Amino acid sequence: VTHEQFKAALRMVVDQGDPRLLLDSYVKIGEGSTGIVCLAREKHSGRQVAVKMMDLRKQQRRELLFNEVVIMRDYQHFNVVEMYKSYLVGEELWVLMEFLQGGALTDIVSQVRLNEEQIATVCEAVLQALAYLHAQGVIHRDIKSDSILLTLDGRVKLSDFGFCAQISKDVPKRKSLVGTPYWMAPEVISRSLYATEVDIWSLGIMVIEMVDGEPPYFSDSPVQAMKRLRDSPPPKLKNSHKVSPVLRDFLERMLVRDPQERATAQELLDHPFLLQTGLPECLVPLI
Ligand SMILES: CCN(CC)CCNC(=O)c1c(C)[nH]c(/C=C2\C(=O)Nc3ccc(F)cc32)c1C
Repeated sequence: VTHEQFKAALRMVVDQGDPRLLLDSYVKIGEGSTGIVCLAREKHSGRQVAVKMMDLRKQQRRELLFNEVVIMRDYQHFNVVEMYKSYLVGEELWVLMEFLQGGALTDIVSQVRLNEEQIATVCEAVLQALAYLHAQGVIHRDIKSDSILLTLDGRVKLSDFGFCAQISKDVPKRKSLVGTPYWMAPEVISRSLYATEVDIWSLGIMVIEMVDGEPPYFSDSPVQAMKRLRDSPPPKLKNSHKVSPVLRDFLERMLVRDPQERATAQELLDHPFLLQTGLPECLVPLI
């Protein structure tokens, strides 16, 4: 398929027109796997927006750009990023989304140590989003702290839908090597048939990010870390001695090699660890 044919197929999914003259105050706030994210402002309303800008020509797998629009188009939820509009702008896909002033969990975790109340609050929000998406047959495949954004008041929102898979009656499982190395489930790494369970493993690795500050094997190269995850018992918290038994139990139900024995999102929502959640306000001091 030529670039022009791909762009034409993608055009069927975006809103028509050129958005440029409707926006001002373009400021870059983040780089990404598929493109840049800029803060901007609408003229007619004055509303701040995040504008993700992605070049159709420079993608690992350009078909995944459809996911940058379709998932948020199809799926709305309290803990899922809201999309306003999308456009084709020259040779770029632009996706306009709610501005989340708290930024990404990654930049909190590298800077300040979350307590267990905060970890529980983050996990509960992410699990609500995942329980919902999983029930619609969406496998996120890129759960990690970078995918998690915070509102000003400490509301947690799932983002970064580019790697999503939408399963179906005819294709109920995927087999493709998709994810970010250190967070990928062993069954994805082994190119086994897999489904929504892979997100629960990745969430477990994110819990390790929140406790230790880094995923397991982070000092290894991505391929070496993947071989270790493929071949080893589940990875352990460096700071296992610092965490409550209940958090330990919660994590051990996520980092289970056997994908069928691994807890579902819905099951984790009923876990005693999440009785430790705080009000969204408990994350505001991180922002
Ligand atoms: C000193 C700078 N700080 C720590 C390094 C904060 C850096 N981070 C920031 O400013 C920041 C802010 C304020 N928002 C975002 C990202 C998004 C947003 O708002 N809506 C979205 C919708 C989708 C999406 F995929 C990303 C975003 C970042 C990276």
